Amino acid sequence: SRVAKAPVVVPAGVDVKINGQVITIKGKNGELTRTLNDAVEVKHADNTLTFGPRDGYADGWAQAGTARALLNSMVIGVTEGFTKKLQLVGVGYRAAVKGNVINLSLGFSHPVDHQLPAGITAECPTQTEIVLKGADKQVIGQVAADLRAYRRPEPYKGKGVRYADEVVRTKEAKKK
Amino acid sequence: MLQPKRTKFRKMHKGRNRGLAQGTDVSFGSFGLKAVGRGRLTARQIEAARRAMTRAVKRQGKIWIRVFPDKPITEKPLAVRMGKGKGNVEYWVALIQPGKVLYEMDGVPEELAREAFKLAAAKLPIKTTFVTKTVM
Amino acid sequence: YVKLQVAAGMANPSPPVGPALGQQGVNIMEFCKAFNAKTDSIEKGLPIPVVITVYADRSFTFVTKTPPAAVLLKKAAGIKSGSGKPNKDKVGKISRAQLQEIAQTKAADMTGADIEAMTRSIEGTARSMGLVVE
Amino acid sequence: MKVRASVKKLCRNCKIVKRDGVIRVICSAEPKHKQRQG
Amino acid sequence: MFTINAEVRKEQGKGASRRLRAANKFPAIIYGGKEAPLAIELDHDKVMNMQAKAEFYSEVLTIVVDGKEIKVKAQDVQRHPYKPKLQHIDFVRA
Amino acid sequence: ALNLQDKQAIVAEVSEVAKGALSAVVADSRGVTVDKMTELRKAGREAGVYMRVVRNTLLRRAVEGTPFECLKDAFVGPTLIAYVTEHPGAAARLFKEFAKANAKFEVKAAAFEGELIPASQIDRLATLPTYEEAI
RNA sequence: AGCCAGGAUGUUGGCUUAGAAGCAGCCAUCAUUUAAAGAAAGCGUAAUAGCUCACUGGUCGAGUCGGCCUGCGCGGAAGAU
RNA sequence: GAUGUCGGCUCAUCACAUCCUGGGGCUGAAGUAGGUCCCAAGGGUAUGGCUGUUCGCCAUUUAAAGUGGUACGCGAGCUGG
Ligand SMILES: [Mg+2]
Ligand SMILES: [Mg+2]
Ligand SMILES: [Mg+2]
Ligand SMILES: [Mg+2]
Ligand SMILES: [Mg+2]
Ligand SMILES: [Mg+2]
Ligand SMILES: [Mg+2]
Ligand SMILES: [Mg+2]
Ligand SMILES: [Mg+2]
Ligand SMILES: [Zn+2]
Repeated sequence: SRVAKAPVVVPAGVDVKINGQVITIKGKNGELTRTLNDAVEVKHADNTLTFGPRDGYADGWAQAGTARALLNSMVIGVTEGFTKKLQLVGVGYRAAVKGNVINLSLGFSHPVDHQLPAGITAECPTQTEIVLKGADKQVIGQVAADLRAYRRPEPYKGKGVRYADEVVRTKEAKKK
Repeated sequence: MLQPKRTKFRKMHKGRNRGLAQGTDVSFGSFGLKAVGRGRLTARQIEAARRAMTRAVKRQGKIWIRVFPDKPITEKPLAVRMGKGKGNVEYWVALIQPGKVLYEMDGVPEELAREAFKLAAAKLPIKTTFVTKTVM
Repeated sequence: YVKLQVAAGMANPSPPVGPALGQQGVNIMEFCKAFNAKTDSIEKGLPIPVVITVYADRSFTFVTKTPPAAVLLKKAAGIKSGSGKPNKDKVGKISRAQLQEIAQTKAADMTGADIEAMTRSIEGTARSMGLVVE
Repeated sequence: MKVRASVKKLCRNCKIVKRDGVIRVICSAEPKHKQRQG
Repeated sequence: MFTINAEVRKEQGKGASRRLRAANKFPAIIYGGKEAPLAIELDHDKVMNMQAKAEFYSEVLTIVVDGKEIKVKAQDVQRHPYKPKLQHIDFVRA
Repeated sequence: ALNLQDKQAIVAEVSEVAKGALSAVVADSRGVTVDKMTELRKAGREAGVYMRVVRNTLLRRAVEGTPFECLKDAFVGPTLIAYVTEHPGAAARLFKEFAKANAKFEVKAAAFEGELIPASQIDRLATLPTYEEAI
């Protein structure tokens, strides 16, 4: 509603293709496509995208808000781009990229090889740091969650795959 | 625990509990806890609630109990057949009709009386509402 | 960087100042004699507060502050220890002339603009320790 | 997880959420505060 | 100055009064003086918000019965046994 | 919470001290500890300067009654006023040393003679000496 | 609502304790500079530090907050061929 | 004008309020091991001493030695303490 009523500014060099409910947003960083919920009426006009409810649909404003939010991060995606930074904490924990595969040593018997999806790229500036880069905000978010999942930050020493912006609360072990 | 000091008779007919209450106004304090339901309050429930509200106000202010458990309740023990006389009195109840002001309070701020009454209400078998004193 | 309250002519024992400031990285014999050389003008039997400023090279510079408000009210009323339950138990008495004496000394550390502003700030320290204004 | 008929906010960081027809108390400050109505 | 709007009652009794309350209205009476008592009907929400103000029970109120204005004072109130509602009001001619 | 009575009181107090004073200084004070502020409040009361942080909407109201009605465009961002009631100058110099010594903030705009002074030309009320200098 | 900034001084309030410095407890709970800042709502330290809130200035720009009377739903809801 | 009673044997079948194994949240969960709760009924779930015993106590096992319903399952199937 307050989100839906806020227009998304499509910059110069960004192509917007609307075929009914299907929206393709082309830019310098890539091309993303989304199908908007039937309750959303998306209007182009000028250098902006405006979202609003469709008559006869109950949750129209809730839907238009989501649609807006999604198309804004799509525009930011195909331009600026997204960056997720993870950092490995604990003895022996190491990582490296070999093309589209993140090899991870995380205290297991077998090393973990994580295959990356289409659009997400990774590079290791250190043996203990992973930097993800992509256009789709959901996919970069998904991949960063899956990498964290291998060894979620333990609460006794903070060991494991953590987000760079992560506040890992630690606690003392039982007394005696 | 409330109970009559003496009684004309030991045992009482079951009776019925129809009608609306008498004594539906905050008549002594500033705040009251009114019954919205119909039912029997037992002397132990009356005490459980009185204890809960008293702790809550840290034994400051004044509390009134507008109900008295004057009805004797009998019960037949286990492994006893029907008949062979009316059972023995085991506990005492106060019949409650919708509208009865059960407890009154003053000498404490509204916010505290409300909390103290929330705590007492949890010990009672009938639905209650918070009530304030009125000008007529 | 640590804050402490050491005596006018006493600075060296282990229980009050010893491993409290020594754990950071401050010289135990250099500060103890440089503090008592400057606080020599300060009267005997009066705790004087001092703030320590330490750098990366273990070096130190200190600025001496005026005696505390709860400290000067004890010698003005004639008491060694305060009341366990303030405003419930009275332990002494201080006049309006004694209130302005503590305030004129504390003027270097006080936030107040006028004499009446600094005096009311000492009035509050007296009430919270059991001492009554008489 | 605490499963009970009466679910409430236990601190300021507690938040009441309804996930798939089930009232829940999700809390950012204390894991002990995590509740599901049931 | 409290102003109450009222209509004269076209009906009386248990049946008719219960019908009023079901219709978010309530019966009331105006009595006192040489004049005959006047059975009236009041809007529940309007009088309920008024009577919340302490002044309602002390001040002289005006009841507007079909154009005519009646100066009264709240004599007695019959409240609902447990809900924050009004059953009846006795207005005395002031 | 500030009521309207309270806001009308604050406009009155800063309208009275508007007429009386000679030189007024409007500056930013964001990201500065209270230790440094109580230190500029001591060096302000000494120099016969009135120091205050007033709501910019409430300032555009006290300043509408003339002559500071050109200090309007300086009521955007955090605003602190330095009203010199005793001897013109004092603050415009007290602030310049506080700004350079603390590095935080920039000092918005100054006012004297019922005229606007830009952020670059605040050297005019900074080089002015005493009253008390003509003898 | 979010985001920027501050959240000070006397003072480490007094008593107690090896220490209690808003933050084991007990008692008091004022006063100053103030835009505002409890002699302190929680976590943290051996005690300090450090992190945040109550409160207030800025930004933003139009609504926002939660009690009352009520209709219909939700959880509470485990059993044997 | 008759619906054979307790326990054992043999043979089972369902419920889940789960004893083990499986998944999972909190823990006053360092690990190992526990405590508590949620999901789950697929399979699996001692032999003996004493007593008619069911139970229970005891010995030694086991991943575990589940709780209940089935005319307190089962005598035109057996036993008869
Ligand atoms: Mg789910
Ligand atoms: Mg009838
Ligand atoms: Mg037969
Ligand atoms: Mg189950
Ligand atoms: Mg339990
Ligand atoms: Mg089974
Ligand atoms: Mg076992
Ligand atoms: Mg049988
Ligand atoms: Mg046979
Ligand atoms: Zn919580």
